[PDB]
Order: sequence, then structure tokens, then C-alpha cells
Amino acid sequence: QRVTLTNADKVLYPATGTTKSDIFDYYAGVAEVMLGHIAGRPATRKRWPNGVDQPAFFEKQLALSAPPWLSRATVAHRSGTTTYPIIDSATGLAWIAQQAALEVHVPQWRFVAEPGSGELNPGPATRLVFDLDPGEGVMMAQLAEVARAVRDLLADIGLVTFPVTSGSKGLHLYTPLDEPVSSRGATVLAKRVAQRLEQAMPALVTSTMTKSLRAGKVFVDWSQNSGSKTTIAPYSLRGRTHPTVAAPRTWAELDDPALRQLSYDEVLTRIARDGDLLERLDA
Amino acid sequence: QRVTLTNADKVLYPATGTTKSDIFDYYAGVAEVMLGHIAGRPATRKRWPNGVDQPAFFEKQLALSAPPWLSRATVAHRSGTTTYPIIDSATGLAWIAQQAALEVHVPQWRFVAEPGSGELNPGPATRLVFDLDPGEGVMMAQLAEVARAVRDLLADIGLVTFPVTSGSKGLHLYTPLDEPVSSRGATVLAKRVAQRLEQAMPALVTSTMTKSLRAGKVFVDWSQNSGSKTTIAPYSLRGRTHPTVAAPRTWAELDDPALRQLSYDEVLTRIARDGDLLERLDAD
DNA sequence: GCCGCAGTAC
DNA sequence: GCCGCAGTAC
Repeated sequence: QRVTLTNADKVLYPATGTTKSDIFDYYAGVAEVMLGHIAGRPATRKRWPNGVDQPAFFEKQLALSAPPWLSRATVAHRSGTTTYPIIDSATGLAWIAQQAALEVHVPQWRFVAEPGSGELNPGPATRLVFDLDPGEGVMMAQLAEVARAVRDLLADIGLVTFPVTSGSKGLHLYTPLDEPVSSRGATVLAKRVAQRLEQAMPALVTSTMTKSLRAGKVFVDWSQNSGSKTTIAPYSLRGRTHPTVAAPRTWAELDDPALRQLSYDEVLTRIARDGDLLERLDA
Repeated sequence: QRVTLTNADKVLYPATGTTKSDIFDYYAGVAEVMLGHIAGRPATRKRWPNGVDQPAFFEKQLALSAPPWLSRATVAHRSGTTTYPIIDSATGLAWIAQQAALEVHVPQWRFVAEPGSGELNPGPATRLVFDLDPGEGVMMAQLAEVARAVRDLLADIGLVTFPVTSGSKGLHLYTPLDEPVSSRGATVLAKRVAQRLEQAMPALVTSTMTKSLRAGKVFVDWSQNSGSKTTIAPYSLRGRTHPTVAAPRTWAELDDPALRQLSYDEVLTRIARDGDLLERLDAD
């Protein structure tokens, strides 16, 4: 119900002196605007128990010693079943904080309660996600040009798109689906989009991961809309040198030549001032 | 040089009762027709020492115990360094046979001696491969039809194409590049073909891997043209229930609604009649 | 002290 | 008898 934060004031990002208490407050701070974008969704963690200079690990399976109040659901998986935790409460974030789970990864679908059994099973996709990964020697304007064009192609079928600077290198774009659709269809559509863009912008865009083909291109990754993939949640910290955030931005911001990744402190100032840019993303 | 056959007449394919001796003879049998298409290339092995009902493993790195007379070359693999065997003699396939390396996998480029060095490093692609992979529910007619469409596109840019039934489920197509192109360009080229094909045959053809999109469609895999990938060598045996083979075929055969995979004995007698159907492919 | 703690493709 | 025996992505 509450999480007892141990190892407080212990540094996680050595380069900025960011403490485990700093993390706790951050997630408490962005709890309001972050929750609606991850509730209902299985939450993949990446964990740096011993700081950002120390070995990390990905974790999907939830520990059987993990708190009993954490909402949970399982997914039949190739090799075995996986029981995921759903983070859906300021209390859930506090756990993320103490678990040292700097990053929170979710897919673009939620669980749905079954008719008779009421079982929590994987539901349709409620939003699309695109991952724009600037390759060898790609500058901000080209990356933004590409991002605007993706927005254009989605605008062309009456959809709206929201820019999220991942805190890493990639720009993530999300589009809410007012009528949800299977993961497969959502992947058909993100793929059509990618491909179409790659057609119209051969020298500036690739729709494929093939690394040899990336130099000088923005890889428009449409595949993470796969039912079985994951994307770093908005408002989530990263595990890098500095403590940067998958921070929601405005389209005007992208027109900035010197545009940069946003820090946790900056994100907070901007929430209190304006609120959730992604508010319309999960009504 | 020399290779002692071990545990001859021990079974590897239980379903057919195929022994190491058979495997030994088979590779001996296809030596002449197979070598040209793997010589110069790093050989990845999939080995089933305890036959085809028991765990296998992918092997790339060459054991220190391996015969000194075997050809070698090293590729830098970012995580570390691998030095593969190159198969280039009848006695090399004897060793393969002996290793129980049922399958041989090569990429579409050969090694080339560096000027001052003589150090064998990876050179450009000498042939394009398409891997036509049938998704759930895809029947014979469709695999064949899509192959014929690829051939068409390829002939539309001055290239010929040879069909090989993979020994499994897939159908592979090779194209000579009498003038070698970087793996980067071969991949670019392959991807364009596949995307053009998919654009024109959306209901029947996909160009991406995504499993959830694969069903009912032929995945024209254009991406085994990367230099860091591998495709089963032609004439190679299969780690399958029955000892099927990556067998070169004729376009006419691909008209047959009951086209199936061929087994090694069928391949053998087929060579005797025709010789190598892929001769055009690796004129060195 | 350890160790494991993901997925699923080619 | 047990073990390893692949590399590369998202």
C-alpha cells in the first residue's frame, strides 16, 4: 500500500549526483500525468540496482515476493506463461522507484476483462506508436521534417499525433485510436504509413531496421505496434549519464535547431505549468 | 587431405534409417556440383551428432582440434572475433559429413585477399538470394506464382534467376551478379524488388518479418543479402525428419501443382542426368 | 559472496 | 555422465 524506500539519498546517476530519493519524488511528481498512459498495460522494467555506471537488467516476470496489492495479469508466451504487473497508482510508481526501475516499458494495448470469466486478457491496441531513430549523421531539421510528415499522413485519415522526445536519441510519436483495433491491424496501418513515407522520401527515410541502410536516414519504426513489443512509457526516466525523460513536447518545439533531451526537473516545471500534453492520448 | 569416418552406419535420420555412411557418400556424391557454390565463403554448421531427434547446435567458430589443412578466415564480430572454416575440397565435405554437420550455411559473398596483406577478408556479394517463405495457409500454387513474379522483376532489370527448394518449407531464388555489388547494394536492390512485389500483390506477398502479418502470405525475404546473414548452401542436407536437400530445380518443375521437396537420393541420380543446374551461378 | 532477473526473428 | 558449440536487431 505504501512502499518503504530503502537506500535513500543513494546516488543512481553518478554524473549528476541524482539520488534514489530524487527518483522517488520525480515519480511521485509525475504520477498525475504519467498514470493514464500506462494503466491497464503490462509494465516491463529495466533496473539499475547499483547506478547508471553499473550492470543493469530487463525484467518482465513479476516477483512472487512483490507486493500483493499490485494489479497483475498473465500472457501465454512461447516458452511459458508470463505474469505481468500493471502500474496504475501513485503507489505503483513508488514501488518502481524503490525497485530501482528507472525505465518503464509498455505496449500500445491494455488488458480487457473477459465476458464470463472476467479474466484479464490482452486487449486491442488503443494508440499507435512510431519510433523515429535518426541514423548516422542525421540532424534535427531532417528528423523533424520526417516527424511532421508522419503527422501529415496520419492527419490525412483524421488522426492526431503527439511528439515525445524519448530521452535517448529517438523521437516517439503517438496517435490515439478513437476506435481501437487489433494489434495486427494497427501494425498494418503504421507499416502502410512508414512505407508510404519511405516511398515519398527515399533519401531521408527508411522503414527498415537493417542497420547497413540507416546512414543518413530516419528509421521510422512501425513494428513496435506489434502486440508482442514494448516502448518506453511517457514521463519515464532513462538509465543514461544524465537523468533524461521520455518528455512530451509540442510540434513547435521540434522546429528548434538546438532542440535537446529534457531533464526530470524541467519536465516537472512544465507539467505544473501546463499539464499533460498527452492528455488526449488516453481519455 | 585425410578424414576418418567415425561411427559409420550409425543412424541420424531414424524415420528413414539414414546412416553416417550414407551422409558420407552423399556429400562425396555432390562434391563436384556443390563446391563452386560454397568455396570462398565462411561455412556455418548446424550439427546433429545424435541424429535428427536429438538437440543440434549452430557452430561458426572453428575448433582448435579441426584439421590444420582446412582453409580459414576471420571476421570481426564487434562482440569479438570469429574465424570460420571455408569448405573448398572433396575432403572438406568428408570432414563436414564426419562432423555430422548435416546443414551447411553460407552468405552471398566470398573472402578476398587484401593487397599487401593476403589476409582473406569479406568481399562483395557474388549472388542475390531471395528466401520465399510461405506463411500459414500458403499452398503450392502461391509459392510458385510469387517466384515467377520475382523472376519477372529480376528479368526486368537484366538479371536471371534460379529456383532451389530449400529442403523444408521455403523456396529460394539465386541470382548471379557477374559484376559483384556490396552487400549493402544487394540488400537495397532485394528490398526494392520485394517492396515492388508487395505493392503489386498485397494479398499474396509481404516484405516484412512481422509474424502476425505473415499469415496467408509469402514472405519474400530480401534481407539474407546482408553480409552478416547466412542461407543454407545449395545441395546441403537438412536437419529434418527425412533427409531432404536444398535442391536446384527448373522453372518448369515449379509449374507442377504437386512440387515437393527432394531427398538426397533423388538429388544424386538427378545430378547424374543433368549435372549442376546452378553452374551459371558461380563461374569463378 | 553469488546468481538470475526478456522477447522472438532471421 | 555433464558442458559448449551464433550473431544481431528491436
